[PDB]
Amino acid sequence: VFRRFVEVGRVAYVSFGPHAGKLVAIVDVIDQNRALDGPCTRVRRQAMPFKCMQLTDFILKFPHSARQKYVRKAWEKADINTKWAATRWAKKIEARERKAKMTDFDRYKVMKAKKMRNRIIKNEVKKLQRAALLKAS
Amino acid sequence: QVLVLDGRGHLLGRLAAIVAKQVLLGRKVVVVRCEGINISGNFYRNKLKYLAFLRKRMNTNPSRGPYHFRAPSRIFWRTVRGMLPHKTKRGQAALDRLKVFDGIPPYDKKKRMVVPAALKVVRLKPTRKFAYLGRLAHEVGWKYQAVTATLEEKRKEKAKIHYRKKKQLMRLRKQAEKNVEKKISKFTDVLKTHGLLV
Amino acid sequence: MKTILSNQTVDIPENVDISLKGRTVIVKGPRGTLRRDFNHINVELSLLGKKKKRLRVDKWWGNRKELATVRTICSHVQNMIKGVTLGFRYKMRSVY
Amino acid sequence: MKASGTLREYKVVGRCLPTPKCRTPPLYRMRIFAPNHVVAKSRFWYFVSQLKKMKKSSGEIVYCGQVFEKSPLRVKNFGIWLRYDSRSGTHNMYREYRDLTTAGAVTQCYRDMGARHRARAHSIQIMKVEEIAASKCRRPAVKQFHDSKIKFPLPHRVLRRQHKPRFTTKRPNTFF
Amino acid sequence: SGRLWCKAIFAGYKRGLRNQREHTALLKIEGVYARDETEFYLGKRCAYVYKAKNNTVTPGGKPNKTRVIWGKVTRAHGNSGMVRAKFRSNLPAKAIGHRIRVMLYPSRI
Amino acid sequence: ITPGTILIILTGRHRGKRVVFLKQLSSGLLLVTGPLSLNRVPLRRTHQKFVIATSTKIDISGVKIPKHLTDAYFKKKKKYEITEQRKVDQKAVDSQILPKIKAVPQLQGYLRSVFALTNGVYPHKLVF
RNA sequence: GCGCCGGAGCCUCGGUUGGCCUCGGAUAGCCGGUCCCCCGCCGGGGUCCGGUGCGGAGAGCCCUUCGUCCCGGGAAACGGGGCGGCCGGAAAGGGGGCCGCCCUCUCGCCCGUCACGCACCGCACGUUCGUGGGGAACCUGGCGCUAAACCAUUCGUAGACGAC
RNA sequence: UUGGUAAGCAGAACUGGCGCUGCGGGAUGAACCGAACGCCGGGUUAAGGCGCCCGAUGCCGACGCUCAUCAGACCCCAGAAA
RNA sequence: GCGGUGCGCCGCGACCGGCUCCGGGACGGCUGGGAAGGCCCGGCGGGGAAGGUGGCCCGGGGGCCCCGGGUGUUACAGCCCG
Repeated sequence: VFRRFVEVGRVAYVSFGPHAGKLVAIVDVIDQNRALDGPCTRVRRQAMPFKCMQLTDFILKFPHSARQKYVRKAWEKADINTKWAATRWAKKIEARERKAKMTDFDRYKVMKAKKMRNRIIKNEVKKLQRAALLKAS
Repeated sequence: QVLVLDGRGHLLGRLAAIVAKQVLLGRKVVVVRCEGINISGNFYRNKLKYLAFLRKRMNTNPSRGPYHFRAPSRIFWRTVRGMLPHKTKRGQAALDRLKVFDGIPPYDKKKRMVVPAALKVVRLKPTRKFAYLGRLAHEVGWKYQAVTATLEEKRKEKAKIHYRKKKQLMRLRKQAEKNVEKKISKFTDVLKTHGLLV
Repeated sequence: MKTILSNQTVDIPENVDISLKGRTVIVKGPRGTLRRDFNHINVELSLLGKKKKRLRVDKWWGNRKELATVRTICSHVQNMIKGVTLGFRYKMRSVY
Repeated sequence: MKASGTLREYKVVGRCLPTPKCRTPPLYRMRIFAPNHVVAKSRFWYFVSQLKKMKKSSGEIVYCGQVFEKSPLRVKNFGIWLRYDSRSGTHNMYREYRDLTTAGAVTQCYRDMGARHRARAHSIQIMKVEEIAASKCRRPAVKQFHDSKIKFPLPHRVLRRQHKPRFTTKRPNTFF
Repeated sequence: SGRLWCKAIFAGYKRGLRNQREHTALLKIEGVYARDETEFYLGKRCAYVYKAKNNTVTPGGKPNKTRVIWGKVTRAHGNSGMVRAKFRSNLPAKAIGHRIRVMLYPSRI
Repeated sequence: ITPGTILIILTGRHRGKRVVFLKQLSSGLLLVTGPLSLNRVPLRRTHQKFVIATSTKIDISGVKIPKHLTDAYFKKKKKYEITEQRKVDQKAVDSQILPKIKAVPQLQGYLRSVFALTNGVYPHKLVF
């Protein structure tokens, strides 16, 4: 039932650490709990454990003996950023960031809009309630 | 101020330390549903721990000293009394603030919280064995296993019908948004830019 | 150390049809139906291939003590399949 | 021995004072892995006092500097000949490691030997460290990393930072 | 109209193994568990609000039964959430685990 | 502290209200004044400690200020009586405030609203 | 002379500043809809479709009070306030649902136009559940009621005295 | 180091201590460690800990070891062999 | 009006000095007169392997695409030493 396998050359999202909020590819597996690149945000090659990573289901065939040049070429050829934008999780990460950095005046306007939306609920859902009561009785 | 805390698959000491920390700061705690508490170790040691507790008795008069309580709520009250300084007045106030019962009888229709720190899959390994507390209570003398289990099924059948009626209200919630989508489309776009639907 | 993978494939016949749901399988055939739970060992089952021809079992990252319990469950499954297909006839005599 | 943090390399050379009898003492070089140059030179005087007739009062230290690795990206399979002291008697071992840097391999060696056999490094010497080809490796836990076509999941995903939320309603599934 | 004060709880006093110090008070605000997160309330005033039997006068109003004890938040305590404070008069042992007000009008914004 | 921002009044008998800031006086006190219809705020002086600011900066470039008002004018003499000069000055300031706050949509509701906390709101977590 | 339901007043006391009213269990596997196909007096059994760092996200939902005049736009008139029946209701009984009506207007809420309020002029206990709990009398509508225990008198099946 | 086969036994060479000295830790404690004392306010530490009993590891700590059908929790100090 | 002493009660604000704790930024030397890092398979230019890469063969899962095992040193990719 495992869908996402740890495979050599798989794009993974870093959850936390120094490169917080960046994508990385599994270049080499040297130690049991230590992995071993992101050319888009200029991630320098270093070691990283398996705790602060969130893997995705995207791979491509390339040798691991190549340096940063062919990794950057494969990244720009595969164009991972458009698939990351099409991913539904990254479209709501920015929604959570906007909800965090929401202006209080904008929050007041959204609050009044949700008050009007709740009055629309109080009319329309009550009309569905009386319609369901007419269907039942 | 009232927190209802579930006790399914929760450890003794790990949950008890968190409850003893939160009660002394001041918060009404209702510990509910203590029947699936498991302790690490095999069935020999988890039985001989209680057997050593039975052997630690009073020789002159056993009707004055320790009492070997059979109820799991009273066992939890015993270990909370052992952890807390119950001689102090703040401990006596924590006894009034704390509320412990077995099963779930009068406010059964409430949502309850789960402490993840005392969880079995979090703390213990899945290869470890365990022993049940209600089975040991029924073997030592607690007679209300068949009384509680038949009353537990009565609230599960009521929650089966009510959640199905709660599911029926959820179809009416999404279908009402489809009918009135002409006028709320301006109200939809102002929430999608702020990021509430997505 | 923890061995990463030790697979053991089972070539079940066509007459033995199974349908797993979690760690609970059902076995049918010419005669007899037997069921057994497999929640305690916490392993991974995989019924692969078109028309369900073979079964696969996994034990990811287990040591020498935990990998020893994997092969015996395959023997119990083969004994269950033998009991469904052929059966068990035990003959025995009395001594006085 | 205080294994404070990672290890550092020090190319230490030293000799004795110029005598009126002989022109110069024979110079020697030692690559000491130590936390700092003070204990690097201390272990240098330790091994020199064990091997040759030389004392720290009648002697001198020529150079003690750090040189870095010329290939940090390339993987190297090291093999360390362990000389240690047991609680009853003295014995020797040999153990391989897989790490990029020599300092990282030596740093992992102290924690690994202290976990296995309770290595008190005050009287433990390292006589030889050398890189090994992939075919000449002995340990199966080292040789199992040599697999180009490998494809496997993770068995369990344990989560941390549970005291900061402190409350939850649904049960979180650890299957990821 | 509404609530104009956050929920702070008096936790205890600065104490060792056996001795205790009543002059330094320990406070804990609900919803913060970090030293970097409690940096916003450096200099906000605290007030233990209680009531009594006698009717004490109110500045700008009729006399009432309630009384206050003002204080000052100096700096934090511990790793995962605690803050230190010092009042004008020392609190008794009756005021253990009770609700206070956190006056935020000495602002730094 | 910039001219034109929205402030939360604290120390007055009107508290929790959202008042538009005008300018810095020569004495040192923050002269802050809301609409006479919306916020009901007169020409009142506050202090930089007692003022909590809110990041909403409207344009205040095209305004003017009279010179007859000073620090000695807004002094507590003794029975409070509203003079005829204060009403004319408040109307003259409100006539300059009026077109900008009418051009900004849904601003009069935020001005007439009052600040109040609820469950799960702590200002050190979220941002205004 | 005592009590069940609806005034002018008076002592004493403690925490408070909105509720979260709910299936189940898996954790090396689940959540939600159609369920075309069967068993079942209307629920499960599979089949399918989206999600899986969970949006059918408790890091989440709803209430939101500065007030009042007038003209408008969607909004809505089937709705809001209350009286009379019908059910649900006990592990430690809820002040819950629906329908007719004696009664009322298109006002509540979301945006535009205008006017007003002791605007108390720089320093604080404001903001609440409050027909809150306990004790005493003073008042007035509807409605019922005129009790028992102890000391002692006879008892030994009781028994130092009580006590039975 | 002597006398005893060994003791909380006796008798001797060097330093420090109770007696003449309390505080902090070691649960309670003549000798253990650190450090020695006028009365207060601020900042900061040794010895020591940071699941609760009381202030802190509630670090998004690492390496590996151990399942016991009588584990483990500290120098004095309160239990062990082949 | 100038100078000086003091308040019947409760509090707040401001500037100046001293003692502490913390945060945001900017500049410069050394190394092997730093190892290494990205840009023009950098061209010419000789050789070698395996965690065997294109391709070849063997066997089975899908109606023409993938798996495991050998052949191989560049080949429709890397790669270390001059």
